[PDB]
Parts: sequence; C-alpha cells; structure tokens
Amino acid sequence: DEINEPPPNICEQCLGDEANIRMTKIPQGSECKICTLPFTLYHFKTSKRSNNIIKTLICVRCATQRNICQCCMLDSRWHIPIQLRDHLISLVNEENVMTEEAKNDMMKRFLSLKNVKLGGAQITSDPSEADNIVDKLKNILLRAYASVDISHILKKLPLNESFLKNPSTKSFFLYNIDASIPEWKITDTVSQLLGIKKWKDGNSLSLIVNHKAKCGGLRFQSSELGERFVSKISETLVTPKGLKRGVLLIDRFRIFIIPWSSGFSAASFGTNTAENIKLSLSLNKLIQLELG
Amino acid sequence: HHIEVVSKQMDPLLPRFVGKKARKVVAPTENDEVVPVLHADPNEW
Amino acid sequence: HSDMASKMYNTDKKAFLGALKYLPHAILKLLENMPHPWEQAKEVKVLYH
Amino acid sequence: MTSWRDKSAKVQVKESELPSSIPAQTGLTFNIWYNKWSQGFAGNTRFVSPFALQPQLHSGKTRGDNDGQLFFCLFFAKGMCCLGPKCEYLHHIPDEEDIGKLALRTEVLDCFGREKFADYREDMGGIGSFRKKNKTLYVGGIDGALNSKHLKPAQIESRIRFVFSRLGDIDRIRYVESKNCGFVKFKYQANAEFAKEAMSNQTLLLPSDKEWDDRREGTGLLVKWANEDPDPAAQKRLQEELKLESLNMMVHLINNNTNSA
Amino acid sequence: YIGNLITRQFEGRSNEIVKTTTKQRLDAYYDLELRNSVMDDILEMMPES
Amino acid sequence: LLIHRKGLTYLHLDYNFNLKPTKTLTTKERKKSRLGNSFHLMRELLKM
RNA sequence: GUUCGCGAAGUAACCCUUCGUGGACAUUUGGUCAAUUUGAAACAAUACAGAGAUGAUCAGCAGUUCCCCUGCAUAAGGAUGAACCGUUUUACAAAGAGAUUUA
Ligand SMILES: [Mg+2]
Ligand SMILES: [Mg+2]
Ligand SMILES: [Zn+2]
Ligand SMILES: [Zn+2]
Ligand SMILES: [Zn+2]
Repeated sequence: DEINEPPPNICEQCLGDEANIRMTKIPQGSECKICTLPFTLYHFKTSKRSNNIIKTLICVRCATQRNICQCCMLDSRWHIPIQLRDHLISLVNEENVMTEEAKNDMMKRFLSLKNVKLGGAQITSDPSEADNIVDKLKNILLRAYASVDISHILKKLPLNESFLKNPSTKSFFLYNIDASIPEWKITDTVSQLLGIKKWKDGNSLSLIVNHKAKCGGLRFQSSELGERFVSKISETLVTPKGLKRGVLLIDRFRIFIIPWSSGFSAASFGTNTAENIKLSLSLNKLIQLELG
Repeated sequence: HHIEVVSKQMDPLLPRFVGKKARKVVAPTENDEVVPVLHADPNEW
Repeated sequence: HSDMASKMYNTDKKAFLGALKYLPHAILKLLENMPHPWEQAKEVKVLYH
Repeated sequence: MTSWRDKSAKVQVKESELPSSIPAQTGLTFNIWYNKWSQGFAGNTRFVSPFALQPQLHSGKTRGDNDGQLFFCLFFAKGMCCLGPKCEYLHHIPDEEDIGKLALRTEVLDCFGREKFADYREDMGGIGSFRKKNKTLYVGGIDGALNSKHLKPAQIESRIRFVFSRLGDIDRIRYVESKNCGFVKFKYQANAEFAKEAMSNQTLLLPSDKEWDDRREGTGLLVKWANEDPDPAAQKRLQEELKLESLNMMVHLINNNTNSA
Repeated sequence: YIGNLITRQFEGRSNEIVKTTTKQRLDAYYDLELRNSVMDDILEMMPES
Repeated sequence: LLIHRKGLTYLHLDYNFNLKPTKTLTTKERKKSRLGNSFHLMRELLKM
C-alpha cells in the first residue's frame, strides 16, 4: 500500500497558469529513469488545447532524495540543475558536496529505497537552512615543435598591409585570437557592428578560426558590405615602421585585421596541430613586436 | 492551482500493468533504531 | 493488418497476443451461428477490436 | 525568414518513394515480431542515406507553426519527411527564438521530443543524457564517408566545416589526423541534437568530387557524442566557464530571495 | 491455460516458486527436518561455547 | 506472432494450421521449441 | 440548418417566395505511442573447453545464491539443470625464569 499513498511532486512552472487541471493517474506506468522500478505515472496538459502532454519521468522517492521536480528534474526551490546546485553550495561552504549516481543496475535499485537523502537536497529542502546560504551568496557578490618548419605557410599570410579603405576583396585576415572566444561571438559582433541581424540565414559572411594557430580568416559576400565593415572599425594601431591594422573589440581581448586579397584554403593556417602550435609561437613574438 | 485525478480506461487486450515484470529487489534495512537486548563445564561439554 | 513491418504496429501486435485468450470463445459463437441447409447466406451482428 | 518565414515547407520524398519497412536480407527467414532477419550471419548491415537535408531549399512554414509546436520534425532532419506543409512538427533549423521556448522541456527532452536517459551508452549513441549537457559532436567513419579516396587533413577539415556550418552556431572544429576524428562543438544543445540526426549516415563527397555516381555504396560518417576533453587547456577553460555562469545565477538566486523578502 | 502462457511471455516466470513435498523428494525433506530438530535441542543445552 | 516472439522461425505454421519443422534442430533448439498442450490444443481447434 | 416570433419587399381574400432581425435547439476528439541504421529478440555456424561422487563405471533426490529455460502447472524435465567444493591468526590472560633498566 506504499505505492499509491505518497503524493506527486510537480513544480509551479511545469503546471502552468490554468485554474484547475485534470490529470491522469496510472498506477503501474513506466519505470523510473533513475531507479528503474515501476511507479505511478501522471499525465497532464497545461492548457486544455496544448500540443504536448507532460509526463512524470522519475518516481516520487527518487525526486524526494534529490528535492527535484518529477518532470523538470530541476530543483524544487531554486529551479536550477543538480549539476549547478552542488557547485554553488560548494562555494558557500569550504567542503565539496556532490550527488553521486549508481552505475550498477541493481545498486541503483538498492539506492532508491533508503529514506535518508543525498547531495545539496539536505540544505535546499529546509527553508531556514537554505536562506543562510543565499544570504552568504550576497557577501560573495560584495567580494566581487620548433623542429617542424612553417615557412611556406608564413609567406601566404599578408603580414604587412593596411586599411587602405579600398574595395580590394571580401577577404580579410584576423589574428591575436586566443584560446577562448567561440566563433559565433566573433560573427555576432561583426554582424552587430555592421548592423545586420540574423547573419547566418543571409549567408553574408564566412569565418574560419583555427583556435590552435591563434589566427582567423574572414570572408564576406556582396563586397559592398565589406568596405562598410571597415567603415565601422574605429580603433587603429599605426605600427611605427609598419602598416596600420584595424582592431576588433571583444571584451578584454584584441583582434587585429589585415585585408587578405589572396588568402583562403584551410592549409593556410596549418596542416596538423603541432604546425599550428609553432605558428602560435610565431605570432606571439610578432604581437609583442607590434605593441612594443 | 488545483488537481483533478482521473483514472484512464484500459484496452482489455493490452498487457495490463505494462510496467509489470518479474524482478528481484534486494531491500535495505528498515529505518527504525535498534532495541536494547536487555539480558569445569568446558571439559563436560 | 496483413503486413505489420512498420513500428506503428508494435502496440497492435501486443493486442493480438492478448486476444489469444478469447479465441475459443469466438469459435463457439461462430459455430453455433452456422447456416442451416435451407438458407443460402446468413447475416450476423459482430463485435470487433 | 527569407528561406523560412515566407515559404511553406516542401515535400522531400513522395510516399511512393519512401523506403521499404523491410530491411534488406540478413539471414534466411524474416521474423515478423521483431522485424529482423533470422537464421544466419549478419553482414555489417549499415548503409548510407539516399537522401539528405537541404536547409534553404526545404525549410518553410508548417502546420506545427500555426498550432504552437515546440519540437522539430526528425524526418525533416533526415531529409525524409513526406507530409510537407501538413506535418505537425517544425521544418527549419532551431534558432534563438524557438530555443528560448525549449527551456523547461529541454532539460529532459531533446529538440525532437525524445526523452533522455541517465547512463549514456557503451558507444555514445542516439539520445543524450539528463545529467550532462554535452554540446560537442564526435565525428567518425570519415574514411567510409569519403568512399576511401585520399585527401589531405587540411582539406578534410574544410569539408567537415561547410556541411556542419548550416546546422547552427559552430563553436569550434578541430580535425585530427592522428585519430581520424572530428570534434565539433556548438553554442546550443538543441543544435547539436539537430545536427547529430541530420548528418548521421551521410556522405561527405560533393557532386563534383568525381565519385558522386558511386557514393551510395558507403557506410556514411558516424556521428556520436564526444567524451571529456583530456588536454589541460580546455579543462581549465571548462573550469572558467563553470565559474562565470555560476555567478550569473548567483545574481538571480538572490533576486528571487529579494522578491521573497 | 492460454492466459498463463501469455503472462509468462511479457512478465517472466517468478523466482519465488516453492516446490511441494512429493514422493520423489520425501526422503530429502525428512532429512532436513530431522537435522534441524537435532541442532535445536543440543544448542539449547550448551551454555555459551 | 507468438511463434516468432519466441524465436522459433524454423517452425513453420501453414494455413491449415499444421506446425512443420523446416530443418534439423540442435539439442538446444529442440529444448527451446517444445510447445505446450495449450498452444497445440488451440491450434487444433482453429483447424476444425 | 430546422423551428417560433418580429420587420419589410413582390405576389397578394394576408397566401407563396425573398431579404433584414430576437430567442430556441446542438457544445471541446485524440496521444504514455512520429515512418529503416545511433536506446538495445534470438539462434545457427566457426574456434576453444569438455558432461558429479570414484580405484573405475553408473541410478539418482535435495539444500544454499542479489541463478534461469521448457511447461497450464504447487507436476515433471533441463550435465543428479547451473553456480557454490576456494581462503582462514587478537573479547585474550594467569603463573614463572632470564636479561636489560631506573627513583
Ligand atoms: Mg538440482
Ligand atoms: Mg531436477
Ligand atoms: Zn526512482
Ligand atoms: Zn517542473
Ligand atoms: Zn515533417
């Protein structure tokens, strides 16, 4: 009689805005994604005319031990993933606390019947205990390779050119890109600075960033967009006995620009990975030369 | 909100209790604490 | 239901195995309602899944 | 928009052109419960797809758009859907607007609506996990995809870059010649899930690539999930992005306490 | 009978099958009862060894 | 569908409801393909 | 769409059509489920190994395990169905003797 007596665990976000919702109870529905035991399952639709039926995926015993919604698998108090909720509590306390998972099919079956609890749920279930840690969150917010030769590649790189502001080509050269900064954030700011939203469906611009050579290659379409890109680049460095470069300004990181006019084709940055690591060290000297 | 619980009517030809299958489950120790126990010849025996 | 090779037929295949318990009941209803030799054809009410 | 919002979605495959539900011929007699061939030995029964997705050509409005459907047609991702504008699922690539509507549901489901599992798989196959948000797609079978012709590893990298570029915001790509493996990371989970179904069991070779007549005999390029990245630069970078996204929700977890008071 | 056979196909055969005392296992079962009854009476006469 | 779910595809069921082996069976397949009276009584009844 | 009432038109012993209006009647289906490879039948074949006790060859029946198959089965079979025939140091002292050794 232990099957049908404990009540369900649905958060207010899954359940919706509707006044009174009809649900369907099935006493031996699916089995639990966590414990792999049969349990009573619940159907509901948020509105009466939804396209999608919401289904309880885990049982109530496995949800109580993690203090989570049976559908979201998110926290019942904070609505955050378990992969995050342990890491935030591991910052407030100097101890490290986690939710361990059983790999073996019978040991995960053994694990669900014990009525203790585990992970951060022993904090997040109590209202008084969980408030002290959210209080301490505020105080933290108050606290605020040489042997391989790369020469044939380095001649193709247009090391010595300017923003001459001529039409030239669609093609440009980027470098000083560091091990960070995914390619979408580059192509977003270039689209944000040029002004066009939804760059990808128009297919106006093309990017290649190698991320091991630390350099990047840019292509446009419809060349009148290309000079408008140069028309928006304000920051410059006039190198002392050299040719000027325009600078992209992502947060805290600087990307310097040369018009290509002959560059393309992958091999341009390096064939293997070690050949890119050697080119990383080649440009690291040249960027130090460029600033000082 | 509110919750109205409705049992769905099953196809009589379908395998009723689609979760039901013979399985072995080793069960943990029950939660209640332990009760106190309260309580020559070797050459003969 | 002559050729059940699609995955759309997986629940109906479990219904054919549930029907096997009730097959000797359907045989009795067929055989007690058989045409007698003075009639050419008989029409009968049926119940089908 | 130019492709999707103005058009209606077209029919990739007619229903009479749809492939037979019977698999080819593996053993001696066909089992009609499990729909497999029995009594013999199987002969490495994988095969390449005769169809594929054409993002700009095939996208368009569907009946799932008018009804408010969250999820995407998996047969549209495969290039197989026969309903066209009648289909109850979305025929276009997932974007930042629809992915914002896949927020509560995407924790346990994928973009097609399929439940995720606790354990991954022994070979990192079909659906994902609800324990780990994995945005990186492993690519394998590249020898089988190229139909055993040779190319340089720099040129293989570009041929992987182009066909994957359309399927969403590509974070980074790093083709390895030592192990013939592509590690393609996206911005979103929902675009990795879309791209995994879309380029599974395809061909890499282009129509001008001199083997476009013969490409059906292959096995296609395997697309499984990617394991954790062993080099220590990305692990520190993993530690970095763990910390900064933590502080973002350190802000909002004291705002809903501020709402509580 | 068909109900029992079909239930075994979808749910399996239980692992809690208790086999009865029939004429082929009677001498084995007498053994176990006499062996348990002798250990009971002797272990209650021993002090605490 | 019952014969196929067991894996017994070397057992052929004709349309007059005869169950026919197609093959010489191993010892393992012979133990596996013995059907009970409840199968065979149902088959003879369909046959009448 | 039907019907009741109302307001008009044309025909008109107020009747038949047609247009404009009020009320009535009838009221929320279905999904735990999307159509081949990546969320999971099996076997056969091949290769290796070989089916209890014992000096040796054999009838067997049990019990123990977070072991099953066949069978309607609480029957009976499945190598006597299978797996078990390996490893084992402290509730611990009493008596004495030597030697070392210190207020
Ligand atoms: Mg035995
Ligand atoms: Mg026996
Ligand atoms: Zn559970
Ligand atoms: Zn929820
Ligand atoms: Zn579709």
